[PDB]
Amino acid sequence: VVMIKLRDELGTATTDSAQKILLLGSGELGKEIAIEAQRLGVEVVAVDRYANAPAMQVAHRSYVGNMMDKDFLWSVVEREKPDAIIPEIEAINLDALFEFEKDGYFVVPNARATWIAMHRERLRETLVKEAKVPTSRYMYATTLDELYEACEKIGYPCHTKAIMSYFVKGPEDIPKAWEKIIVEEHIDFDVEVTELAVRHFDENGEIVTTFPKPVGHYQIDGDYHASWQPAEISEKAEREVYRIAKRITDVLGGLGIFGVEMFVKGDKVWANEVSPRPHDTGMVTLASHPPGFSEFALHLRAVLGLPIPGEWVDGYRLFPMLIPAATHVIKAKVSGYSPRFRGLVKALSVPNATVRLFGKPEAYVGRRLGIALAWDKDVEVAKRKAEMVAHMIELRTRSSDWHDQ
Amino acid sequence: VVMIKLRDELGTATTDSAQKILLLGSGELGKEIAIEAQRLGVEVVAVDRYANAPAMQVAHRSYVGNMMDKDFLWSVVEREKPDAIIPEIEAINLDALFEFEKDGYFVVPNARATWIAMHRERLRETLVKEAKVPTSRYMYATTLDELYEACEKIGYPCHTKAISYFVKGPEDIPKAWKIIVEEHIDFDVEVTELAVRHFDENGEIVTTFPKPVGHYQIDGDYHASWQPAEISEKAEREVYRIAKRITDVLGGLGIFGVEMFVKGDKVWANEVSPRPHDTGMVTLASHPPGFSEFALHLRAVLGLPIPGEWVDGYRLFPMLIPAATHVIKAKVSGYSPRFRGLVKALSVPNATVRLFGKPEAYVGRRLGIALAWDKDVEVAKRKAEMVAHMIELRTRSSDWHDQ
Repeated sequence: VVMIKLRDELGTATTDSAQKILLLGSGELGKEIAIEAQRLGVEVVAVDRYANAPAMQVAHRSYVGNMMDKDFLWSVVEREKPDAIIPEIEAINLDALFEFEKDGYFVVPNARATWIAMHRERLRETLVKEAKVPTSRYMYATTLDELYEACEKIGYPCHTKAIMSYFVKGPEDIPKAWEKIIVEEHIDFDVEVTELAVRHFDENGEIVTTFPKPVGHYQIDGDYHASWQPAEISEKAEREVYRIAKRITDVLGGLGIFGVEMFVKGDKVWANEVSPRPHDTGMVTLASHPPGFSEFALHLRAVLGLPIPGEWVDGYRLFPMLIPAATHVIKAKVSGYSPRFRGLVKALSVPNATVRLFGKPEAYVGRRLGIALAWDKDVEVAKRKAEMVAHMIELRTRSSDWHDQ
Repeated sequence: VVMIKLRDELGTATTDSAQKILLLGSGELGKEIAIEAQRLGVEVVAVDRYANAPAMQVAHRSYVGNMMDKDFLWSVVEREKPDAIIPEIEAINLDALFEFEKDGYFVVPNARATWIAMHRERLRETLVKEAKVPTSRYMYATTLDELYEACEKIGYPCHTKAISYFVKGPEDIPKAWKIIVEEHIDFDVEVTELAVRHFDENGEIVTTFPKPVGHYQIDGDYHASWQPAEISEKAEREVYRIAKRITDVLGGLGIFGVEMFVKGDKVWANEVSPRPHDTGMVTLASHPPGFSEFALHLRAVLGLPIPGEWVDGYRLFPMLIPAATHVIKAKVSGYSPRFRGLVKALSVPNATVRLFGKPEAYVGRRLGIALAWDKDVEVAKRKAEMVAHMIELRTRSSDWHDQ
């Protein structure tokens, strides 16, 4: 049960009255969290596997070590005694989180949630049995034999992925797609959406769930590429998105923002998966939500025990959107140290847009190095503008040549 | 003249390709400059007279020393070799700034501007003789005789101080006695115009104008500000006109806080600060993300472009939503400040607060702000004030005090 209570007070970072958050993972998402915390005078300690990670250039202090190493994490936690331990990624020692929580440290949203979302089978079963929400047809496969049976039964085209992926359209892709796989039925959906439901305290000290507008997005090879708010869906589906998300978060519990992933086709909605922490597609809220209220600020506030203003409408407590916006990733196509970006004269002259460069010290093929942010009364204009700003930018490394996209 | 040029590229903080700014003064204003710089992967070095000042907490590195000491500043500059030296306050060694500039370092907007704005009468002369913009009528006096002749021509009532007293009639002349005699202006509202000089897509310097910012000063200290100010379209255009003239003379790159008085359609230039101004914190909510006065200054001084919208010969900067701010002032002294009343304060819709992180308080110290937005500026003003006053302050060695 939530380790903390409604908070009415805050002290000052670097002094003895300070509240402190511990970020386990210091990528671009942890960075925005550290920024909101700094804007609130909250002490920030960032942790990750390499030095000068984005969040730690902004943090008061940082620690560098293997985050799958329980001893490392414990040394840090015992040294810092933070008000909140905030996982930014999945690759963190799960036992350590349970131990911190069991010892009285607030693990966001709770240890169990990170554990559940780690195992795809556990998650899907939790979604079906406990949350009782609709999902695409599916079945598991332990061996190539069970795989043939699964793909043949689900019917073609067919989605395949490991529990921790391939797209089979015919019996000939079955072998090429092959352990434990999840075979899913293909749904010709209108759009993929992330519902950024946040569990936080109301003035009575009870936990409520408020919902931001659904976030639309598309992924290039299982990697978020662009997102926008609000997703162009019908009101009926929108209410169904909030309903499914509520069931999911009600089961997960704790405090924090969730990235509930769903598929929308007309008025129909299927639940796919969920991450118990801020999600990359949610970066659009850096522009679509008003200041101090992006998914990062919402997450921070929620886990410190602070309130979040809402707006009740037909049984659901909603979080009002300020202006439609969209983002587009700036991915590296090269490796090397000291990245640099060009094409800013044209990229930064585009109205109602801007970019954010994460500060990652090094690049590898595919590493997200920043995003283009755009806003407009017409979400479709914003989307196109974000893509255009991102595409006007070229990246280079110390030991490589300029490349685009 | 401006020493850098249009910028098309940026490296990465903490690596050898990094661009780097040096903040001379690390209070709340430098803090937001530091935040936008971090969001652009720009390396930040924060400097001030005390440790863990707001901007240092956010910066990559910091230096602490007496900023009136030229040797100290030179040591930092020589060590860091920043792309931009951004003065946050006025109390900085001026010779030092001139020396940096002469040695090839880019002092924002330029050293001369900081020197002029610091010298009250030299600024007043610039405004009149060079900027050629309207200001309050004034004149000087060396002898009681001339004081009488001055007050007489200036009209009553009038203000008088030396290089003060308020004479309402020719009976206080002696009581009032180099002196300056400044007329009085019963203005409707005080406004700050945040003109920004930066490069355009063609590599040429333009000046773009955000909507005028309204505010009211309480004993020299600003208390509340808002955007847009409630003035006529004719006064608004005059504001842009006056600002353009003032900034054309100051030159350089960066944002300016041009202070003016508005009465109906009449506008008077009063003062100018060649750097982000505290009344401008309202842009943290009224302007779009990455475009508050702090990001505008940053982009400008790095030589990066800034989107604008031409309207009647003026390159304007569009506002996102009306907003307002209200200060959170300390009424006590001491270390390790803390704030309560957050359950109610942060439950108010369309508002939030920024707490600066200052490790210590003194009576009158600005410790944070309440921010509020709304389609109706009056509602925003009202809300910020309300949120600010719901907050109470305490120090390690003091009792709780309200606003």
